[PDB]
Amino acid sequence: QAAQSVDQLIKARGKVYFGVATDQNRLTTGKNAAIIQADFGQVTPENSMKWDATEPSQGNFNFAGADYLVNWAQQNGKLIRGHTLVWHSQLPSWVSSITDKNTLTNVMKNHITTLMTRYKGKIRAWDVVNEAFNEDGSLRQTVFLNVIGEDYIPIAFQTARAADPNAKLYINDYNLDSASYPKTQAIVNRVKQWRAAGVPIDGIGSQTHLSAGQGAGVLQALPLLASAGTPEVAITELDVAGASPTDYVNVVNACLNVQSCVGITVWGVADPDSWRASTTPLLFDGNFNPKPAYNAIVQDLQ
Repeated sequence: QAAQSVDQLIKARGKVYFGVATDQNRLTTGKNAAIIQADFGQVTPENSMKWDATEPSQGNFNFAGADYLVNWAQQNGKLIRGHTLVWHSQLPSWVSSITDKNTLTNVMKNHITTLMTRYKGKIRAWDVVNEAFNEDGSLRQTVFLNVIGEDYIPIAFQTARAADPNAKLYINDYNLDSASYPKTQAIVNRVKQWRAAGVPIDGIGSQTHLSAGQGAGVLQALPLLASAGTPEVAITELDVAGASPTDYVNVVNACLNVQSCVGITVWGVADPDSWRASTTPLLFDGNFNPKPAYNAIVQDLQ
């Protein structure tokens, strides 16, 4: 645990939180729990709330891991972002085997409703639809799009709003880091259109999985995302290859510059546990010590 808390400091700047991804396996090992208790104010389950973990067989739900995280977060006063309801990856074979529209629609709605009701009122925001866009801006052809059609997105959001009206509903994606990139422009246009049609999309989540030097582009991309008119935008899965203080400070500044940016979530605590460990992209090193980038963020926020 670093003496200075980036969550406390970003709250003092007027934002809601600075959080991290975690789960039971991290919370019960090393210094993870201590670091999260002291330096962060929000948690996102890395895997425990995904479809494969929660509904491995239709109608046979498993909430053991999710319950652990939600209870831990509640006891320690941390906000929670549910992740993620509709996604083509980590999807059980029984789902992708369905070719009937009525069936898949009902299965999808039941999955959304069951997960959201269980934690009704305890989840700040949910990543309802994840990675629905192709790099060229068109919609990714997943089983949901192929079987249900474009309406699967409006249906997912309408169903989520009904299950828990307290939660902020997000569409989440990666490679929305450059204002000139087709994907960035497309999600803004589609979200504008969906909201105009009454679809309840409260926020756009930008994963922000960056390579060295890409932080600068976020200074323009984030305000562009905010122009879609959603109540909120957030940096949801931040990590930067090389963990340069320059890239990290640029991302934090981008959020500070955008009124609707509510917070930032970094994807993990210590480098070894990163999904991209070879690029040592996080804020704490292998020995759980804060890295230069962490200190740079603290200094930038003071």
